[PDB]
Amino acid sequence: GNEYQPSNIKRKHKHGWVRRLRTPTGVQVILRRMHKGRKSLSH
Amino acid sequence: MPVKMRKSGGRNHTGQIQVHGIGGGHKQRYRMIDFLRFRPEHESKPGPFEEKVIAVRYDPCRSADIALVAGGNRKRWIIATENMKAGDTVLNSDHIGRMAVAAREGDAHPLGALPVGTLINNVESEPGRGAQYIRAAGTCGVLLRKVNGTAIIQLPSKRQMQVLETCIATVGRVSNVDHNKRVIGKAGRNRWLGKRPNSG
Amino acid sequence: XXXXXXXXXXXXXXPEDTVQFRIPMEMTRVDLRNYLERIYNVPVAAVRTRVQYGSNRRRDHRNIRIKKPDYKVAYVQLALGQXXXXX
RNA sequence: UCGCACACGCUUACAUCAGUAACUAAUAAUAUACUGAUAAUUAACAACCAAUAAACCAAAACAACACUAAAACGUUUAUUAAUUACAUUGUUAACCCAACACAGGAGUGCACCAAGGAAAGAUUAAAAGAAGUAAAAGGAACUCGGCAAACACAAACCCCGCCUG
RNA sequence: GACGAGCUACCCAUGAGCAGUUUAAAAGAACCAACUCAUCUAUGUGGCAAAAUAGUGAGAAGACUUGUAGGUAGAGGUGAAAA
Repeated sequence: GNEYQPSNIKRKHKHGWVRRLRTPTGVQVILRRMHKGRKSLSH
Repeated sequence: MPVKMRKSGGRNHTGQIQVHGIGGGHKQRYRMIDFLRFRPEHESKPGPFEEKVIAVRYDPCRSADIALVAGGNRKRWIIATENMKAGDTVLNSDHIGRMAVAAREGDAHPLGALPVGTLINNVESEPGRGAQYIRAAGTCGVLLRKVNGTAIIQLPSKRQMQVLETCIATVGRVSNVDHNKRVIGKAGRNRWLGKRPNSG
Repeated sequence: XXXXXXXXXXXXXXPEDTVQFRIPMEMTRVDLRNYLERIYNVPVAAVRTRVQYGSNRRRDHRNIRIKKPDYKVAYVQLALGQXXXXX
């Protein structure tokens, strides 16, 4: 079949911006993303 | 009185498994049981407490059946002793005396005011901490002797121990003595009790 | 500038006391009613609003997917005795 | 023949008009799945809302009852307090996950038809291959083994594991 | 140093699903559709498909299946235990 089973709630909760803010490492992720000049910090 | 119990299933607050093979069983409603028995205080008076046994019921959290107790001004649940009958009067007194009066198997008395040699259960460890001993069905303790301000109790594990005199205990034996004679017959019942197969 | 009227566009036929409009997305029905009553001096019996999501189109030059601005449309029911006809 | 509705989702695919040298659907026909421009229905539908403090025992199986595994959702009383709570979003657009317009994939309610799809390029009747049908007489003579396969399942005897998994 | 339990393994919370027939009381036994599995054979072998299709076979009220909301990760987790 496949390893992918799309869900919006799980994606927005887990990979969301607020989740990135709740942890320092996530802040570092957003940090390196903005350092790389990503147009989107979240998919 | 009935409370909803939260099954951990071997999961702590961290989420790690500290105990293997626990889960997949039916749910449970925890029934409030009084292990204290030393507290007439809710009636706002030092006087004794009289009780009446309405019915005997099964409990999810223990193999021992639970007895419904009503004083008529209150309703509490206890652990049913062997030979317990419906409509029996249960006397509870924290008073200390040298009279040494024999009581019914449903009553509760301190180790000091209680005669030596009588089979007992629901024995407390430390005063006010509730009974930590012999809450299982079919078992019971026995008072060996009295030394100083303490009383020597022989536990069902045959170990000789010393329990404080001020600790209240219920006389008699716990009911459901045939619980150990129950044959499971299949792994399914074990899965119903919440016991998962252990390959460890 | 926030609102405009559309008549001959909608395929639905409601010539009697029903007018179609394009509105802003943030504007509630009540404020639309009050605005249409005070500014244009006409009675409004009812307002029914819905949001139309904007279509998307790509761009081959920069190779970039784009989307047209989102819209919101409204349908107003005026007082009895009026007929809306426009081309 | 097997599919219509509710979703989680999927971000104008869709409806109309116009144009298809070219690309796009392995081609044509054309187009629900191409370009360009222009249409995209509501609600009594689905999301979004009172704070607390007290009372009560005797599970669910169309269940007086019984059994076991000892029981999803439930109600009542009192106090405080709320306004336009005539509102806000979304549906109804077309379907989607596996690099593909991919015989593979999944949740819920009820039909099996008055719903829906046509093996939608054409010839040749070679060998050979795949699926399927039939056969004289013998009836396992095949083969590592009745594999396979049409017909059927009557009887025999062992090893291991109790068994339902 | 971090990212991973939307696959899968286990578990927590909250829901849903599992015709019919013989039967002495029996959610009790056996057979058999859905659903959950993949016994044998054949086909497929830059495929319809980087796990398939056809016939056949197992479970199918149970240690069952499944939706949604969660938990456990590499000096480990999980594992009716096969490295």
